[PDB]
Amino acid sequence: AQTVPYGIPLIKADKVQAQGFKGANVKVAVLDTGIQASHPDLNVVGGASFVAGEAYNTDGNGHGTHVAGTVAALDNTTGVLGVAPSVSLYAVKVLNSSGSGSYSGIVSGIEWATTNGMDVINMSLGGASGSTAMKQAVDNAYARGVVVVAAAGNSGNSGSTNTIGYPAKYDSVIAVGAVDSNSNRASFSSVGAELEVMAPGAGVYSTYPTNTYATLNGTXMASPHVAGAAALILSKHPNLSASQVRNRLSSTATYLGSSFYYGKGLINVEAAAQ
Ligand code: NA
Ligand code: NA
Repeated sequence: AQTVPYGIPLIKADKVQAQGFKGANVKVAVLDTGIQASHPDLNVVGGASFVAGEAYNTDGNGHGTHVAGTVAALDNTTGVLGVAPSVSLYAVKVLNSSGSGSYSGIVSGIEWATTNGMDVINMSLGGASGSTAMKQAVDNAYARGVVVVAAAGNSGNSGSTNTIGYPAKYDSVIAVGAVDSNSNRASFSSVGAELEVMAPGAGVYSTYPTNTYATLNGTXMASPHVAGAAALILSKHPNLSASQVRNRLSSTATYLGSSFYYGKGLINVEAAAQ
């Protein structure tokens, strides 16, 4: 009765989970539209909301619940299966139900996660511009040992135009692009010198508000695969620093083409967690 989304075997997360590593006791904060904590296939440990009028454990949009399920949907006999099903999941609401948020709200979410000892921060969000405060927040989180992952953007490519959004563009953040079930680059995936790795992003089935499951497209779907991957590497090698985990993901990636379009390639967690 439990469906395994194609992205799990494509990045070889199933090979690592089989070895017995599932992200147990790794703290992952999902900075998004919140998470439907009551969903039967998700276990939210805690969180915070920096959005006015909405608690952190409700998701009036669906995006956050979907992103969270890709990272951590519970390994059981129902729903879907996450990349790191045993992770301690934290919902940090920085985007409202319409899917938008302020720089200050996001920055607060990053500081909260840094302050509260998160091991991995997933940001399936981005803007055309950044800000000094946002740059300072991600650099600090990274310098403090947190693996920071963000969706590269859904602006495709305009010739040689760099379309990578913020915060993925900052060098302390891993910019994740998207591929489909055939390992081909999705048309919407942003391109640029900053693109770092690729992960499943087209046709991703995951948990969705009001106890159900849905399919969405976006680099937003790709990002959690990498945040989940970092969690598996950390559960297997708890001694690694944020830099080492990051370097393992990019160095062992499967080459797919030019770095402007694919970065270093598709992540291979089995190889990265060696
Ligand atoms: Na499940
Ligand atoms: Na980056």
